[PDB]
Amino acid sequence: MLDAQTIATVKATIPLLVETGPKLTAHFYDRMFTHNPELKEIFNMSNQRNGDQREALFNAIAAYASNIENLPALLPAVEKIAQKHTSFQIKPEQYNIVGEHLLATLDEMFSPGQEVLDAWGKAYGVLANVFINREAEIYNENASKAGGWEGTRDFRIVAKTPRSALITSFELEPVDGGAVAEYRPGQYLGVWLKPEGFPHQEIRQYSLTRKPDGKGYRIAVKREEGGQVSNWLHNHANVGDVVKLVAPAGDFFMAVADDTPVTLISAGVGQTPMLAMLDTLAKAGHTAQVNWFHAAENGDVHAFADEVKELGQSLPRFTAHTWYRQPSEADRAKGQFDSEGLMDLSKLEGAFSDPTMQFYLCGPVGFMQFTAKQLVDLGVKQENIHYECFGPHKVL
Amino acid sequence: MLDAQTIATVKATIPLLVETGPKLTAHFYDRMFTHNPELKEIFNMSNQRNGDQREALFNAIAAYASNIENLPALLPAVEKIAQKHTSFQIKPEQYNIVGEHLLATLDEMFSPGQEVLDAWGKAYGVLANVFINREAEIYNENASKAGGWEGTRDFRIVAKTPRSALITSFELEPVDGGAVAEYRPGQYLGVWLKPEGFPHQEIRQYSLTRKPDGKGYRIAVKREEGGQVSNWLHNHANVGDVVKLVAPAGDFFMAVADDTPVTLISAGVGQTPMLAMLDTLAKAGHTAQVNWFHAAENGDVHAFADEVKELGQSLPRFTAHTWYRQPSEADRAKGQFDSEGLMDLSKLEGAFSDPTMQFYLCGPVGFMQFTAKQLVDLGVKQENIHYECFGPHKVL
Amino acid sequence: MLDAQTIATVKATIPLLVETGPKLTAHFYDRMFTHNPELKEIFNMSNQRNGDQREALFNAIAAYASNIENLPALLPAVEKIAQKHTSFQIKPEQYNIVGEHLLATLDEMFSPGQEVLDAWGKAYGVLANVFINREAEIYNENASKAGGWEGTRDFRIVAKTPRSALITSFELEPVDGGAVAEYRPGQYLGVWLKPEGFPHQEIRQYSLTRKPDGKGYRIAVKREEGGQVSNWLHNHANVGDVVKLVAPAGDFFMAVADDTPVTLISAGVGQTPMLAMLDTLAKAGHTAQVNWFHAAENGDVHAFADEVKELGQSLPRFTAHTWYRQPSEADRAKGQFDSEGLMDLSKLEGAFSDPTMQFYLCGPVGFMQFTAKQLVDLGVKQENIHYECFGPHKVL
Amino acid sequence: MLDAQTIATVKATIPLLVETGPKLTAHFYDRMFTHNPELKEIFNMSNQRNGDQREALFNAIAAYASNIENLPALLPAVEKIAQKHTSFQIKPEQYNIVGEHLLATLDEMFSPGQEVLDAWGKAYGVLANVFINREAEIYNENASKAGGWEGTRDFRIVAKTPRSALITSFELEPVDGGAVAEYRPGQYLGVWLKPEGFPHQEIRQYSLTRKPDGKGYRIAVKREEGGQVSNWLHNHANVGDVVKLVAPAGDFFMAVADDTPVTLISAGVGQTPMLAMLDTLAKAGHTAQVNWFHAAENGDVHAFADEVKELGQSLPRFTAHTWYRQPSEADRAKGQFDSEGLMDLSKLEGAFSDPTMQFYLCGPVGFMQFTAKQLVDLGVKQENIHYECFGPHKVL
Ligand SMILES: Cc1cc2nc3c(=O)[nH]c(=O)nc-3n(C[C@H](O)[C@H](O)[C@H](O)COP(=O)(O)OP(=O)(O)OC[C@H]3O[C@@H](n4cnc5c(N)ncnc54)[C@H](O)[C@@H]3O)c2cc1C
Ligand SMILES: Cc1cc2nc3c(=O)[nH]c(=O)nc-3n(C[C@H](O)[C@H](O)[C@H](O)COP(=O)(O)OP(=O)(O)OC[C@H]3O[C@@H](n4cnc5c(N)ncnc54)[C@H](O)[C@@H]3O)c2cc1C
Ligand SMILES: Cc1cc2nc3c(=O)[nH]c(=O)nc-3n(C[C@H](O)[C@H](O)[C@H](O)COP(=O)(O)OP(=O)(O)OC[C@H]3O[C@@H](n4cnc5c(N)ncnc54)[C@H](O)[C@@H]3O)c2cc1C
Ligand SMILES: Cc1cc2nc3c(=O)[nH]c(=O)nc-3n(C[C@H](O)[C@H](O)[C@H](O)COP(=O)(O)OP(=O)(O)OC[C@H]3O[C@@H](n4cnc5c(N)ncnc54)[C@H](O)[C@@H]3O)c2cc1C
Ligand code: HEM
Ligand code: HEM
Ligand code: HEM
Ligand code: HEM
Ligand SMILES: [Cl-]
Ligand SMILES: [Cl-]
Ligand SMILES: [Cl-]
Ligand SMILES: [Cl-]
Ligand code: NA
Ligand code: NA
Ligand code: NA
Ligand code: NA
Ligand code: NA
Ligand code: NA
Ligand code: NA
Ligand code: NA
Repeated sequence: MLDAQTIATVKATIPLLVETGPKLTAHFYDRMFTHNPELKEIFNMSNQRNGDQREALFNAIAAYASNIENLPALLPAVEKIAQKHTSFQIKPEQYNIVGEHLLATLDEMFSPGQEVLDAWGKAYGVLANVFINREAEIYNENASKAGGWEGTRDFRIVAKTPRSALITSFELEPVDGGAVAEYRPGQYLGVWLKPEGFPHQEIRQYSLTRKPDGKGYRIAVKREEGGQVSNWLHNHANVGDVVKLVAPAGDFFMAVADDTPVTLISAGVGQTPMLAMLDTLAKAGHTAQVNWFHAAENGDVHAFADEVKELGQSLPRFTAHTWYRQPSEADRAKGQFDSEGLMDLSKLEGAFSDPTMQFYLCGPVGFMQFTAKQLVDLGVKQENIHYECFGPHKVL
Repeated sequence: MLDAQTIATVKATIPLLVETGPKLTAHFYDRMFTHNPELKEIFNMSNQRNGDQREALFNAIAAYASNIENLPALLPAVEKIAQKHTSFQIKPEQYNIVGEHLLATLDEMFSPGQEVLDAWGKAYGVLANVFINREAEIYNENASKAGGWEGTRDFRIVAKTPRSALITSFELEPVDGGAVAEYRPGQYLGVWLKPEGFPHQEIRQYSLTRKPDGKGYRIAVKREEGGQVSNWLHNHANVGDVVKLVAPAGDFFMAVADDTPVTLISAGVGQTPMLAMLDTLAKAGHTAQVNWFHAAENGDVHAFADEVKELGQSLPRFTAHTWYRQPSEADRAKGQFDSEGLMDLSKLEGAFSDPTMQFYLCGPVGFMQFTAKQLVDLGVKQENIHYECFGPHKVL
Repeated sequence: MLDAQTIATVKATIPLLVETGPKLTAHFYDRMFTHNPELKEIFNMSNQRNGDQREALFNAIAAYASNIENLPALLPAVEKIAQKHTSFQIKPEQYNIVGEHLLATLDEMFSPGQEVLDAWGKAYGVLANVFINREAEIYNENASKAGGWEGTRDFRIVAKTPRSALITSFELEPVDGGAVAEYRPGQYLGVWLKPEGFPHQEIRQYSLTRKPDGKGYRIAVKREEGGQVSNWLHNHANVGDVVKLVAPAGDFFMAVADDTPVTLISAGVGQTPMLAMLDTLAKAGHTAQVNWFHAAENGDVHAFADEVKELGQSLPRFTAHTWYRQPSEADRAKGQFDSEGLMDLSKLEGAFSDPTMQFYLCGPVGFMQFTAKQLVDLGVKQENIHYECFGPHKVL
Repeated sequence: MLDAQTIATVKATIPLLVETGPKLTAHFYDRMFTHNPELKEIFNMSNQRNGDQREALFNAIAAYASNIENLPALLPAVEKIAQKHTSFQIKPEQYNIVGEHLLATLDEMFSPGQEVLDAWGKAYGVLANVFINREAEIYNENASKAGGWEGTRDFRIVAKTPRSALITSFELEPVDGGAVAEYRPGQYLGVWLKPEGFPHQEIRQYSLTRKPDGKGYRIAVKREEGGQVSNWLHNHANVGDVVKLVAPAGDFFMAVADDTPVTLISAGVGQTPMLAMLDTLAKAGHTAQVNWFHAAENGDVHAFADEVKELGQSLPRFTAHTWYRQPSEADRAKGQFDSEGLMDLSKLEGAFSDPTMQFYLCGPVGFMQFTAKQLVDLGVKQENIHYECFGPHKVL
C-alpha cells in the first residue's frame, strides 16, 4: 500500500535511470549471475542469443514499478508475462533475488541514500506481488485440470517426423502413461532440456500444433542455424529420449463461436499455433468461412501443406492460399503454390467484408506488422486482429 | 491514469459516504431499477432474498474505487467477483449503466459539484476497466476450450434423481448433442431460468458434482423453503425441460498432486463441490490420504452417502466420518452415522500431522468459521485451508 | 542553448513516456511511414526483421534528448550511431521529419499543451544538431580521402565465391574504374540494393574483409534463412550486376603498434572484420603475438580456414585455434578443427599474460558476452577488449 | 553529470574571472611552469612568441567550462582544438595537471571556499573528458590507417630545396623505410624538434603540400625573421638529419566531388595547403573549373609558381591569377605576374556565378577577412567559404 511520496520518489529517479539505460542493465545482470549463478539454468545462456529477453525484463521492471499506481492499464501486459513465467516456473523466492540485485545495483551505481532505495523496494515489492499472485493462480489452474501437473513432468519422445528441410515434428507422451492437460489452441509448452553436451539447462517455448486429445502433444520445431535447442532436437534427440515439460500456458489463443469466420495468417514455423487452431475448427465442423493464408520461402522448406489440405477439405467453407517468397525452378514445375513473393492480401480474390471475422497472425515481427497493417487498411478493426511473437513482445 | 488530486478527492468523500451507508445504497438501486428495469432479469428479484448481494456490490464499488491506487492488494477479491460475474454474463455496457447511476446518485444526494463527480467518474472507470478486462479473458477462455461456449447454451434435463428429502440431482446434456467444457473440481455453473410462472428471469450458481466427462453435467440442489429457483426445480421441472447454462467458472477449486493428502469438509448441500473433488481423486487413483468429513442434520436429509462410500472404497488411503446434528430414532437404530452433534474434529481418531495436507471447506458461514478455526488451533496453516460461500463472500 | 526550465520540462515528461513505451513508439512510426513513406527506402522493410532497430532509435531519442545537458557522457554512443547513419546517408532534412513526427505524436497521444511541446522541440533540436554536425564531418572526411566519394557510388560485382555452405564472398570494383577509399580494418560498407523483386530499396552493412588496396572491396555474406538481402546476393546476384555503395564507416577498428600483441575472437560470419585485421597484420609483418580464435558450427559452414592459415604462416608469432560446436562425423575424420563445443578460452594452452594485449570480438551477443567475461575473469582489463554487433548495439 | 547549482556556481564566478583577465592567466601559467616545467617541452618557449596561444587556451577553458551545458554548440571549436592537440600529443595526465593549476590559481587568487572550487573542478572535468575522448578517437584513427603510427615517428630529411628567397621545401621519409599515412589535402604535420642549440623541444605545425603517396611528405617552410624553428630548418638542418613527426591531423581540408568547382585563395606561404589541394585535383582529372588566386610580395619571395603552372596545365578548366603587392623593377621587366597590389577579386575577369563553388582561403588574418568579405559581397554563401589560420583561430 504505497503513498504519494514513495511513488514520487520512484518517478523522480526515472530520468536518472533511462540515461544509464544499457550500463545499468548490464550491471544488474552481472551482479545477478555472479551471486546467483543457479539462474543460468532458467535464463537462456546460448551463445546464439541476442540479449533481447534480458533487456525487456529489466526495462519492464523499471517502467512498471515506477507507474505501479496505473497498474490497471498494465494488466494485459502482466498477463502475457505471467503466462510465460509459468513455463519457466518462476517462483516467489526468485522475485526476492531479483529485488535484492535491483536495489543493490541502484545503490552501487548511484548511492541514492536509503530513502530512494526504500521507495524502490516498496514499489518493486508491490509489482512482484502482482505477478506472484497471478502466477500462483495459473499454476493452480494447470494442476487442477485433468491430466494437469505442477512443475515439470517427464515425457518420452514417441515420434520424430521431418516435415520439411527445416521443420521436424516431435510427438510426446507422458512417461507415467497418464492423461495430459487440455489447452487452448494457440497456447504453448515449456520444454526443459539439458542433454549431456549442454553447459546449462535450457528452457524453450513450443506451440501446440493440434486439437487437444488428453494423450500426448505434438510440437514442430524449425532448425535455427546455430540454435542450441533446435539443433539438438534435430540432430541428436531420438525417439526414446525423455525431456521435461511444463503445462500449457499462453494468452494467445482462438476463441470463436461456430458462426465466427476465422482467418489464420502465418509465415514459416509461425504456422504452429495456426495448425492447432485449424485442427480444432475442422474437428468441430466449423460452419463459417475459414481461411488459411501461409507464406513459406520455398517448397523445400514448406511444411504441413498436406495436413492443411486434408483438414480444410473436411470443412464446409475453407479457402487456402500459399505464397512462396523465392520459389525454386522445381517448385514452379510442380505448381504447389498459389502466388510468389510476399503475402499481398490486397490482391487476393475477394476481401473479408465480414465485420465479425477474427484474424490470427504469427510470423516474424516485420511479417506481422506488414500483414496486420494491410488488414486495417482494408477496414479490419484492430480488436479483431490477434497475434503472437516467438521472441519478446512487440507492437504495431 | 489517475493523479494524486483525483484520488484524494475520492478518499475525501468516503467519510461522507459511510455515514449515509444504507440510504445511499437504496437510492442507487431505486434509481437503477427505475431507469434500467431490464437489470431485474439479472439481479435476484425473489421475494425470499435478504439483500446481501446488493449491499456487497455497492460497498465494494465504494471501497474499491476509493483505493484504486492499492488495486494490487484487491486482485484476489477482484478475481472472485469476476468469476461470478461471468456466470451472470455481466458486460461492459452494464458497467456504464452502473456508473451513470452511481454518479447521478452522488449528485442527487449531495450536489458535490462537478470536481467531485468527475473524480468519482474517473476512479470508477478505472475500476470498471479492471473487471471488464479480466472478465473478457475468462469469457475467451471459456469459449476457447473444447465443448466451451459464449453466453448461454441450451441444456436438456435428462435425469432427475431424489438423493434425500431435501436434495435432488439433475443431470444436464446439451441440446445440440455436442461436447461440453471441462472444469476444475470445485467450480460452478450459471443456470438461467424463466419458466412461465417467473415474473423475472433468475440466475443461480450450482456447483459441479463429479469429475468432468465432456458429455454433460450433474448438479445437486437443496430445496430451500420459499426459495424460488430450488422449489421450481424440485416441484415443477421435469426430465425433458430445457434450461440455459453459462460455462463453468469459479476461483475455488482443488489443485493437488498425487502425493498431496486432502481433506474435504462439508455440511449439507455444501458437499456438492466436494463430490466433484472426491470423484476426481478416486478416478485418478490418488495415493495420499483422503478424508471425507461431513455433517448432515439427520439421515432423512443426508444425501450421497452411498456414492461417497463407493468412491472412497476405490481409493488406497481413504477415511470418512459423518456427524448427524439431530439423529432421529430410526437413524440411531440403523447406525448410518459416526458421531452425533456438531463437527468436532478435535475428537477424531488421529489428527492431520501432515503439513502438506490441503483442506477444502464448504457449508454455511458459521460452520466454516467454526471448522476452519479448529484446524488452525490444531496447527494447520491458513494458506492450506480453502473454502467457498454459497452466498456473498465472507472471512474468518 | 537550453535553460533549466526547458530541461526540467522534458525530464518531467519522461515518466509519462516510459509507461507508454511500446504504444508510443508504434504511434510514432505509424505516423512517420504514413506521411513520409519515402523513408521506407531507408529503413529495413523486410518481413524478416524483428523491430529492434526501430525500437532503439526511438528510445535513444527519448533518452538522449531528455539528458542533453549530460551530452558529454553520450558522445561515444553518438559516434557509433553517427558512423552508422553515414552508411544510410541520413540527412538534415530527415531530422526535421523525425522531429515533426515526434512532437506530433506527443501531442496526439497526450495533448500536453504548447509549453511541453516547445521544450521537447528545443531539446530534440539540440540533439539533432549534434548528430548533423558530426555526420557532416564524416561525410566530408569520406569525400576528401583519395578514392573517396559523396553519397552512393556504383560498383560492379567482379567475383562471386562460395567460401562455405553458408558464406559467399563478393568482390566489388567501381564502375568508373577509379581508386577506392581506404579504411580502418574492422570498418564496414553501406550496400544499397533494389533489384526488381524488391518492393523497397534495402540498405545493409557489410564488413570489409581484407587490407585496403585502393582498387576494390571484398565482402563476405552469410545466407540468413528468410533474409531478404543475403538471399538475393546468394541466389540471384551475379558477376556483372551493379550495386551502390557508400564509403567505409564505423567506430570499431584495430589500432595497434607493431609490438602490440593482438587477439581476434569470432564466431561464424563475425570473422569478417577479423579477416581485414589479420590481413593487415600479416602484410605489415606484425612482430608481436597474434591469435586467431574462431568458432564455427561445423566444417560445412566454416569459411576462410585456408586463407587464415596462409596469413598466419606469414606472421612470426601466430597461433590459431578453432572450435566446432557440432562437428559432423566427416569433420571428425578430417581433423580440421582443434576443439569441439563452445569457445572455452580458459582451457587453452597458455593464457594471455600480456597486459598490453588488445582483444577484438565479433559474433552474436551471447557469444561476445560469454567470451568477453571469460577474458576479464582471467584478468584482462575492460579497456583492452573491443567488440562490434551485427545488430543494434548491446553491452556486457 | 552536472546539476543546476554547480553550473550556476561556475557561471556566477565568471564576472569575477573576466575582470582579472590577464593577471589570472599569468598566475596560472607561472604556477604551471614552476611546478610542471616539463610542459616547456610542449608549449612554445621561443623568445619570438607573442603569447596568443597561451591566452587562447586559458580563455577557452574558462568560457567552455562555464557553458558546458551548451557544449553542443561548442563541438566545432572542440574539434579544431582536438585536432591540434593531437599534433602536440596532449594526454589525459596533462589535463589533470592543467586542472590542478586552474583550481589552485582560483583559490590562491580569490579564496572562494570549497563549494566554488568543487564546482569548477566538476565543470572542468566534464570539459576535459570531452577533449580526451575525441583525441583518443583521433589517435586511434591515425594508428589504424596504413602507414599510420602512434606518438612520434622518426623521419629523415631526404631533400632540401629553396623555392624562393624566403621559402624552402623539405622532403621527409620514414627512417624505418615503411609506408606513411594518407591524409586529407589541407591537413598538417606535427614536427617535433630539439637540435643541440635548443633549450627546449619545440613543436610546430606544417601543412602537407602534395597529394598523398604513402611514401613520404613534403613541407614548405617560410623563414620568419627571428623564428626559432624556421631559421633552424633554413640555416642548420641538412639532408641526412632526423626529426620526429606526428601523424597528419587538422579539420581544414578539401572535400569536393568531380563536378564541384573549386577556388584556392592564398597569400605567401599560406599556399601550402592549397598546393596539396591543387595536386589532388590535378591527379584526379578534376573536370570542373579550378581557380588559383595567389598573392606574393614580389617575385623574389614568390615560390612554387612553376609547379602551379604545370599542375594547372594538366587540368581541363583551370585559371590562375597572381598579385604581387610590391613588384620590383626586375619583376615588371619579366612580367611573371598578373596584377600588382592587393588581391582585388572584384576586378577579375569574370566572377564565380556558380553557387556550388567551394572556396578555400589561407594567409594572414587580415588577408583572409578581406578576401572572404569580398566573396560574400559578391554573393558567395558563407558555408561555401573555408579557411585556416597559421596562428590561433580567428573569425570574420
Ligand atoms: C510463445 C512462443 C511460441 C513458440 N513456438 C515455436 C514453435 O511452435 N516452433 C518453433 O520452432 N519455435 C517456436 N518458438 C521459438 C522457440 O521457442 C525458440 O526461439 C527456439 O527453439 C530457439 O531455439 P534454439 O535452441 O535454436 O536457439 P538459441 O540459441 O536461443 O537461438 C535462437 C536462434 O534464433 C535465430 N534467429 C533468427 N531470427 C531471429 C530473430 N529475428 N531474433 C532473434 N533470434 C533470431 C538466431 O540466429 C539463433 O539461431 C516459440 C517462442 C515463443 C516465445
Ligand atoms: C458459488 C456458489 C455455488 C453454489 N452451489 C450450490 C449447489 O451445488 N447446490 C445448491 O443447492 N445450492 C448451491 N448454491 C446456492 C444456490 O445458488 C442458491 O442460493 C439457491 O439456488 C437459492 O435458490 P432459490 O431459488 O431457492 O431462492 P431465493 O428465493 O434466492 O432464496 C434463497 C433462500 O435461501 C434461504 N436461506 C437459508 N439460509 C440462508 C442464509 N444463511 N442466507 C440467505 N438465505 C438463506 C432463504 O430462506 C431462501 O429460501 C451455490 C451458490 C454459490 C454462490
Ligand atoms: C556493423 C555491421 C557489420 C556487418 N558485417 C556483416 C558481414 O561482414 N557479413 C554478413 O553476412 N553480415 C554482416 N552484417 C549483418 C548484415 O548487415 C545483415 O544483418 C544482413 O545482411 C541481413 O540481411 P538480410 O538481407 O538477410 O535480412 P533481413 O530480412 O533483414 O533478415 C535478417 C535476418 O537475420 C536473422 N537473424 C538471425 N539471428 C538473428 C538475431 N539474433 N537477431 C535478429 N535477426 C537474426 C533473421 O532470422 C533474418 O533472416 C553486419 C551488420 C552490422 C550492423
Ligand atoms: C595549422 C597550421 C599550419 C601551418 N602550416 C605552415 C606551413 O605549411 N608553412 C610554414 O612555413 N608555416 C606553417 N605554419 C606556421 C608555423 O607552424 C609556425 O608559425 C612557424 O614555423 C613558426 O616558427 P618559428 O620556428 O619560426 O618561430 P617562433 O619563434 O614561434 O616565431 C614565430 C614568428 O612569427 C613571426 N610572425 C609574423 N607574423 C606574425 C603574426 N601575425 N603573429 C605572430 N607571429 C608572427 C614572429 O615575428 C616570429 O618570427 C602553420 C601553422 C598552423 C597552426
Ligand atoms: C516484477 C518483475 C518482473 C517483470 C516486470 C518481468 C518482466 C519480463 C518481461 C517483460 C519479459 C519478456 C516477455 C516477453 O517475452 O514477451 C520477461 C521474460 C523472462 N522473465 Fe520476467 N519479469 C520479472 C521478474 C522475473 C523473475 C523474478 C525471474 C526469475 C529469475 C524472471 C525470469 C524471466 C525469464 C527467464 C524470462 C525469459 C527470458 C529468456 O528466455 O531468457 N522474471 N520477464
Ligand atoms: C466495478 C463495479 C463492480 C464491483 C466492484 C462489483 C462487486 C460485486 C460484489 C462484491 C458482489 C458480491 C460477490 C460475492 O458474491 O462474493 C457482486 C455481485 C453481483 N454483481 Fe457485481 N460488481 C460491480 C459491477 C457490476 C455490474 C456492472 C453489474 C451488472 C448489472 C453487476 C452485477 C452483479 C450481480 C448480478 C451480482 C450477483 C448479485 C445477485 O445475485 O443478485 N456487478 N458484484
Ligand atoms: C537525434 C535523433 C536520432 C537518434 C538519437 C538516433 C538513434 C539511433 C539508434 C540508437 C540506432 C541504432 C544504432 C545501432 O544499430 O547501434 C539508429 C539506427 C538508425 N537510424 Fe537513427 N537516430 C536519430 C535520427 C535518425 C533520423 C533523422 C533518421 C532518418 C530517417 C534515422 C534513421 C536511422 C536508420 C535507418 C537506422 C537503422 C535502422 C534499420 O536498419 O532499419 N535516424 N538511430
Ligand atoms: C579542457 C582544456 C583545454 C582547452 C579548452 C584548450 C584549448 C586550447 C585552445 C583554444 C588553443 C588554441 C587553438 C588554436 O590554435 O586554434 C589550444 C592550444 C594548445 N593547447 Fe590546449 N586546451 C586545453 C587543455 C590543454 C592541455 C591539458 C594541454 C597540455 C599541457 C594543452 C596544450 C596546448 C598546447 C601546447 C597548445 C598550443 C599552444 C602553443 O603552440 O604554444 N591544452 N588549446
Ligand atoms: Cl536473452
Ligand atoms: Cl440480493
Ligand atoms: Cl527493424
Ligand atoms: Cl604562445
Ligand atoms: Na539456461
Ligand atoms: Na512452412
Ligand atoms: Na432476476
Ligand atoms: Na447431506
Ligand atoms: Na527499405
Ligand atoms: Na565460419
Ligand atoms: Na617548447
Ligand atoms: Na609565395
